[PDB]
Amino acid sequence: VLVQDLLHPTAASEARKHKLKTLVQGPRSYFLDVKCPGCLNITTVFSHAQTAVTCESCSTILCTPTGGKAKLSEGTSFRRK
Amino acid sequence: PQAKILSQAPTELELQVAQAFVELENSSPELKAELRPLQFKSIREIDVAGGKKALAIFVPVPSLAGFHKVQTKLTRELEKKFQDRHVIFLAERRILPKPSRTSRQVQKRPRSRTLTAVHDKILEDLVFPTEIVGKRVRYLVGGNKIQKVLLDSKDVQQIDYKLESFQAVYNKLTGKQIVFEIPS
Amino acid sequence: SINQKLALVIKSGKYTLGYKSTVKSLRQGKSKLIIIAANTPVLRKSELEYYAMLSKTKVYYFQGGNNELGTAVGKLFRVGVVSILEAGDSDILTTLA
Amino acid sequence: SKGNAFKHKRALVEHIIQAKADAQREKALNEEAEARRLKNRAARDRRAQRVAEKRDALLKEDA
Amino acid sequence: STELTVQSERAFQKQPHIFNNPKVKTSKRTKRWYKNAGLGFKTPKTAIEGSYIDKKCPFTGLVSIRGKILTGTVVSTKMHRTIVIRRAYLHYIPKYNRYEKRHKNVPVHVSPAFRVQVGDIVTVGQCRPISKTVRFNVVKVSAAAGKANKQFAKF
Amino acid sequence: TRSSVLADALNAINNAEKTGKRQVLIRPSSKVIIKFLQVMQKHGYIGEFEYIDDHRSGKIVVQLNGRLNKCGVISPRFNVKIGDIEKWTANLLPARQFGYVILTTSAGIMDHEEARRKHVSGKILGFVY
Amino acid sequence: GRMHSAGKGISSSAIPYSRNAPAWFKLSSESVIEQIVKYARKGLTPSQIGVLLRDAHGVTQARVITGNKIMRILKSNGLAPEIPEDLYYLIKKAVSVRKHLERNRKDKDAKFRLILIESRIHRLARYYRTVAVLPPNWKYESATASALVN
Ligand SMILES: [Mg+2]
Ligand SMILES: [Mg+2]
Ligand SMILES: [Mg+2]
Repeated sequence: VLVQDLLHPTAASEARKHKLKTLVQGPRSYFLDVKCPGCLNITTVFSHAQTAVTCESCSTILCTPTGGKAKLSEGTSFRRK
Repeated sequence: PQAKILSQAPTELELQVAQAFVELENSSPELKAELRPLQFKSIREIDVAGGKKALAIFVPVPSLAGFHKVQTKLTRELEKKFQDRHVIFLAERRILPKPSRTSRQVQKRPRSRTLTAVHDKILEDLVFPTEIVGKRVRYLVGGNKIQKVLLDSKDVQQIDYKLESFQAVYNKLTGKQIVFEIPS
Repeated sequence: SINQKLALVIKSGKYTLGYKSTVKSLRQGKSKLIIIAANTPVLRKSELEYYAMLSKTKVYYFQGGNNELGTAVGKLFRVGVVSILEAGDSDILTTLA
Repeated sequence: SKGNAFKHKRALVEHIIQAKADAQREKALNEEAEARRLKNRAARDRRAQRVAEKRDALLKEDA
Repeated sequence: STELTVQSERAFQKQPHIFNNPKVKTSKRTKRWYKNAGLGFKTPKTAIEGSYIDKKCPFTGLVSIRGKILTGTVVSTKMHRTIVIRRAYLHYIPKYNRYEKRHKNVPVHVSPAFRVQVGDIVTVGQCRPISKTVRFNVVKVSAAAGKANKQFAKF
Repeated sequence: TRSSVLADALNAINNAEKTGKRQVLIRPSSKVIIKFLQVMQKHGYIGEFEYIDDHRSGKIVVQLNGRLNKCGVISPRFNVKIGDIEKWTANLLPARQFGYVILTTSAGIMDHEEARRKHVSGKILGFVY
Repeated sequence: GRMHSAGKGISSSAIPYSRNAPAWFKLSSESVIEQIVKYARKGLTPSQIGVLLRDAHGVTQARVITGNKIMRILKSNGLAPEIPEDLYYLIKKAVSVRKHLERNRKDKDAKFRLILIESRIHRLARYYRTVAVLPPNWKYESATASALVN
C-alpha cells in the first residue's frame, strides 16, 4: 500500500492479529469472578485456568482444563474482572 | 505541630500547607493510621504557562504508599482551599551520576538510582491516579525529542485540567518536552 | 504420585528405615504407616503385616523392590521396610494410597 | 594406600600432616565466616533494627 | 608461611648477613630483614611476620624487581615456589584486518608470602633469571571474592 | 540468532525504500539504531522516526522521504584510523561529494565528515547515501 | 528455535505492559508471600506455585504484586532446593528414559533422545556452575544420578 499509519492501526485490525504481533504485545486472557451454585463466595478464576480450580464450598470443579480457555462447570455464574 | 509534619525549617510558603494539613485533619474517622504519621519533605513552586501555578510536594520514598491511599481526597481538598493552583505529589528519589572510566569505585549504582528510571518514576507519580498504558518518543526531523504519554481513559476526569500543568512541571524538573494523549 | 509423597515425608517428616526399627516402632505404637517393598520375603511380610494388625496401622505395598524403595526415600542403600513415625507436610497419611 | 603412591611410612606421615594442616585451615576460615555472619548480621539485625532504629529516624525528631 | 618446617633441609636456612646475636636478647627472638620492592607494591604482612627464608622472594630475598610488570592467569601451582601464568593476547593479521587469540605460558617464582590458586589473576614483575626458564616474581595477587559463597551446600 | 540488531533495522529500511513505502517498523530498537537514525535524520535521508516503548526493547517506525538509496552496516566493526577513513569512503560511497560513512567513536556516533572536523576515529558502523 | 528439534513454534505468554496491576486485586502482597511459602511447604515447584496463584487466586504475577520473584522469595525464606527446578526436571526425564532403555535395548530412538536430554543437562549445569548457583565439580553422574531425583 506504501502509505499507512503504523502507529494508529484500526482496533479491528489489532483484534484479529496475534497477541505477540500487535504494536505492543499483551494478553488476550482475563480473570473471572465466579458464583458457585452452593453459596455466594468469590473465587477469582483465570480464563485459561488449565486446572480444576476449587472453592471451599463446591470442592469438585469450578472450571475444567481444556486446550485453551477453561470450561466453567455448567451451573455457575461469572463476570469478567 | 507544623514542624512535626514538615521535616524542614525554610521557607514561609509551605508552612501554610503545613497549616492546611493540621486543619484538614478534623476528619478523625480517616485520620487515624491513614493521615497522621504521613509527613512530607518540601514544596516546589512552578509557574504553569496557562496563567496559573503548580504546587509540587516532595515526599520521602518509603512514605509514598501512605500518600497514595489518601491522594485523591487530599488533592481535591487542598485544591479547593488553594484555588488557582494544581497540586501534585513527587517522590524525592536520589539520582547518582554514571561512573566514569577514570573514576574510582563507589558501591554499584542500583537501577532505581539511574537518571532514566527516576525520570520515568517522576512521570508515574506525576500522573498518579490513572495508569500509563504506553509511552512514545517522537524524534523530530529538526533534532528535537518529544515524549508522548498514553493514559487509560478511566478516572481521567481527575486530571483533565492538570495536563498542561503536568507538562510544565516535568519540563521544569527534567528539561525534556512531553505531551499527553488519552486513547478512547 | 506415591514417590513424591514419599519424598516429601523424608524431607519434612519423621521416619525410620529397616526391619528392626520398623518392628520396634510398631511395638511402641509410634508408627502411622509402614511401606513394604515388593521383594520383601513373605515370612517377613506376613510378620510385619501381623504386627501392624495388632498395632492397627495401615500398610502400603510398594510396587518395586528394596532397591527402588531405598531410592524412593533418598537413600542409596537397600531399604526393605519404611515406617512413617509422623508425616510432615506430606499427605501420604490422608491420601488413600 | 591400597592404591600406589604412598611409597613408604614416611611418605604417608608427611601426607597426613599436610592433610591435617589443610583441613584445619579450611575449618578455621569456615567457622570464622560463620561466626562473622552470626555476630555481625544475625545479632545486629535482631537489635540494631528494633531498639534504636525507630528512635532517631522519624519519631523523636518529629518533636 | 609461619609454619610447616621452615628448616626442612640439609642446610640451615637463613637470610644472609642477618646476625641473630645470642648475647643480647631483643624482644623479637628473630631479626628479620625485609624491604619494599618499589613501583607501588606494598610488602605483604605475611612477609613481615613470617618465618620463611626464600632468597628469591622480592621482599625478603636477594632479588630486585626491575623491568617489565606483567599480568596473567595462574594455570599451574604444582612446582615448589614456582607457578605458570597464562598471558593471553590478540595478534593482528593485516591481510584480513582481523585478530587471532594467542597465548604464552610464563613460569613465575611465587613467594610463600603469597597464596595463589589456579585461576587467580596475578601481577608479576621482572627480576634476574631465577632458574632456567623463570625471570619473574609474583608481586601482587588479585583473589578478592571468587564468587564461591553461593557455591556451597544449603540448609 | 539475532547477531546485529542494527543490521536487522537497516535491512528493513532498505527493503522499504525499494518497495517505495514511506514507513517501516523496526524491532528491537537499540541505542545504536537510534543514534544511527539521528545521523540519517540530520542529513535528510529519513524523516520522522518514533519509538514505541513496549517494556521489552522498544520498536521504531521511521518515516521515509524516498531520498535514501542504500543504508548498510559494516560487520564486523573494524577498527578505523584517521588515514583509513578515506579508504573506507572510497570503497562504500558512490561519490566524494555526498554520502556518509557512519562511525562509532568515543566522541560519539557520527558520520565520517564530522569525524574529520573533530579529528576523531574509532570503529565503523555503516554507510548511508 | 528449539535447541534440539526442527520446530519453530513461538507459543509464549504475552505478559501485560503494566508493572502495577490490575487494580482489582485486593489481597495484600504479604498475604501472597505466606501463601507462596504455604504452597512451598506442600512441596510445589516455583512454576507450580505461580500456576496455582494465577488460577485459584488472582495473582497474575508474584513480581508485579509482591516485591520480587517466586524463587527469590523461596531463597529468602530458606526454601530453595539443592538444584534448580528446570535442571531437576531434566535429570528426572533422563532417569525415566534410562530406566526405559534398560528394559528396551532395541529402542534406538530412546537412545537418541537420551543424548539430547543429557546434552541439555550438561549445558544447563555448565551455566549454573558459571553463575555459581551449583558448586564447582558438580556433575550429573548418569549412573548415580537417580539419587538426586528419586
Ligand atoms: Mg535445532
Ligand atoms: Mg544447535
Ligand atoms: Mg521464531
